[PDB]
This record gives sequence, structure tokens and C-alpha cells, in this order.
Amino acid sequence: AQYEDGKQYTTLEKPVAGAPQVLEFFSFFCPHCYQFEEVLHISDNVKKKLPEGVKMTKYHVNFMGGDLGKDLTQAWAVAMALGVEDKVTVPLFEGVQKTQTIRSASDIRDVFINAGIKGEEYDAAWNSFVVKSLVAQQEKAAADVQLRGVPAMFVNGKYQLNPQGMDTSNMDVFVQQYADTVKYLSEK
Ligand SMILES: COC(=O)[C@H]1CC[C@@H](CNCc2cccc(-c3ccsc3)c2)CC1
Repeated sequence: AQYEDGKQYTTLEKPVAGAPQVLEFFSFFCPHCYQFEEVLHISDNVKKKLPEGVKMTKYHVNFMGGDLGKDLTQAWAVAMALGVEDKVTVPLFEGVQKTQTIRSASDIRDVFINAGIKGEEYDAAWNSFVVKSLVAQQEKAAADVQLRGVPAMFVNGKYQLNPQGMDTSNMDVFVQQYADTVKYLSEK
């Protein structure tokens, strides 16, 4: 077939009941994740091709970066709670991997302040139980698929994208194959 299990996607042996329709995982420490987001814009090109009524969920993970990796999962919870993902994703990636100026929780907070989130608003979110719940949700979704590597994307708890199996040497063609595969899975 044109789309083949083991080719552009694999099939989870233990499918996850009640999972998000389209679930992406990343770390701000993850070099391929920087490429996926900052250079290929995978999330955006996937989102822009999802069928009507299909939503995209994107969560951070703890298993890279030790202490600071957990702080970033908490900050991503703050970004989701405040709805400022589109303001902070670029400076967080660049702060961790390009300028390497993010070395502490305070340096993460500086990115939000520079992006125009008020200090009071950030600190309130950071310490909130709504954010603790969002951290818990991020951790559970990753645990449910026994996640040990990023970037990763899952569709309906059943299928895992396999970009290494998208047989093209062109990066924009790669991006659109990836997006077209998510659309195909979402329709399955
Ligand atoms: C987690 O899996 C991965 O990260 C790998 C990454 C590269 C690989 C190459 N096949 C597609 C392709 C062709 C040409 C260029 C680029 C490209 C440009 C900036 S980053 C990657 C990708 C497939 C997936």
C-alpha cells in the first residue's frame, strides 16, 4: 500500500484508551526537536492539514536535561495555561540551544517576561494547581506510551509516526509527507 505499517508509521501493541487525537512530544533540549519546530515547522504543517474537528496536543517531556528539563515541562504547562505557546516556543528553543542562555528556572522566566507576560501573572501560573495538573497531564500522556525518545507524534493512541520511514531526500517534501501521513492516520 502507499501508506504501510512499519513504513511511515508504526502501530502500538498496547493502544492507549482515551488518548488525544494527535499528540506531539518534544523537549527544548532535543536537537531534532529544534529542527522540527524551528526549521521544518512540523507542528504547524501537521495542524494545517488536520481534518475538521481534529485537534492537536503538544506536550514537553522530562527525560532530557535533568532538573532544567523538568523546569521546562513546568514552563510549558505555564505556556499552555496562559495560551502563549506561540510567543515563547522560539525564544525557549533558542535560549536552550542557540544562545545557551537558559541555565535556570529564572532564565526560563526571563523569556516569558521579555515576551510580555507580566511577572505576577507568570509567577501565579507557575505556582498554580492548574499548572500542576497540566504537568501531570503531560507526564501521564508520555507514560502511557512508554515514551523514551523525542520528537514523537501519536495518532488516536494507536499509531506512532515514523519519520525515518518517509522516503524522501527533500526537507519540504518530508514535511508534507509527515503532515499527509498524520492526516491519513487521523482518517483511519
Ligand atoms: C526524529 O526523526 C528525525 O529527526 C529524522 C530527521 C531527518 C530524516 C531525513 N529524511 C527527511 C529529510 C530530508 C532532508 C532534510 C531533512 C531535515 C532538515 C532539518 S532537519 C531534517 C529531513 C528523517 C527524520
